[PDB]
Amino acid sequence: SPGIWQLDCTHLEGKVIIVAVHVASGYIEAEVIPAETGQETAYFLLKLAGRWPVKTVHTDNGSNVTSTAVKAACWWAGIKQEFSIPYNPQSRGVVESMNKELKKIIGQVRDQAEHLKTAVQMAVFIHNHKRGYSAGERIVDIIATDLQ
Amino acid sequence: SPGIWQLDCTHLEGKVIIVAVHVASGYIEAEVIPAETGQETAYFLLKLAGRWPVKTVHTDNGSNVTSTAVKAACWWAGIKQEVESMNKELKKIIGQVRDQAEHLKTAVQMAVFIHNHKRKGGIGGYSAGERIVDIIATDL
Ligand SMILES: CC(C)CN(C[C@@H](O)[C@H](Cc1cc(F)cc(F)c1)NC(=O)O[C@H]1[C@H]2CO[C@H]3OC[C@@H]1[C@H]3C2)S(=O)(=O)c1ccc2nc(NC3CC3)sc2c1
Repeated sequence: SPGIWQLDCTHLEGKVIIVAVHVASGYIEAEVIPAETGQETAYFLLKLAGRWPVKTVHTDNGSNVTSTAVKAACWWAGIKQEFSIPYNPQSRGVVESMNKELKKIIGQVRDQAEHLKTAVQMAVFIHNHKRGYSAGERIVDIIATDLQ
Repeated sequence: SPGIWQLDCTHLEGKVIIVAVHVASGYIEAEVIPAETGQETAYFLLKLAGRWPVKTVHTDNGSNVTSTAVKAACWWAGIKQEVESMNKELKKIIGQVRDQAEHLKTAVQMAVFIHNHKRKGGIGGYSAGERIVDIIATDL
């Protein structure tokens, strides 16, 4: 489906790095966050939905994901929270693979930037616009096709 | 065109709000930023290129958009460098939601959500977010 996403967090350099993955296209949206708090996770979710059609988000059952803010955000935007990744191994592998590959790219360009923040955005660019087609191409196709 | 955008920055409540408008579709991207440094403009553009196909970016002559930081940015990404109305439409929607939000920040991600998605009252019935997908998808 075109509106299914997976919000998880992978740590690096003693930093948090939030990671949202369009499951259908594999397109990724990532950003270094101060800490795995609820408001930070919610801001990220509010923005992703304000840019893409977000209808369901598969979270991990953590404290940040069950935060009152994340609930308010999922309600105000119409996002259906589903703590499924912790109990579905088929969905677990997806978040696992994307996080490690994103981690690989983040290292390949880490020396090209002093801060991790910039390094991850450079890594996101690489992942989405590189490859059939690239991830950023698949998601626009997925969405526009559904728009029939 | 499918890759043409326009970067400018606006101030509200004494805070900076960077803004990027896909010209064909009217799709918006905004964020409260710390200050108009040009190093920030470069960061904002970098992730923007990471998610959307950014081919050219039409800016003004300000010091932030002309920084060498920005030039290195467009060079690593492939961007070719070169609006107030859209800026005031957001100021309006943000005024409608600011009283409902605790921080301008969230109020701008909320007013953005509305514009790109819950603003379908125009020719064709699509939202700005539906249009950019239409535009980019067609190019393919
Ligand atoms: C259940 C919540 C309502 C609890 N609170 C809000 C916080 O949870 C979120 C945290 C957050 C930060 C992010 F960075 C991103 C997020 F997604 C969320 N802040 C927020 O503004 O969220 C808002 C809007 C933005 O996200 C959606 O979720 C909630 C709504 C909704 C749109 S609150 O502190 O108790 C509170 C704050 C102001 C306010 N004004 C009032 N006005 C009347 C005169 C009384 S009542 C009232 C209560």
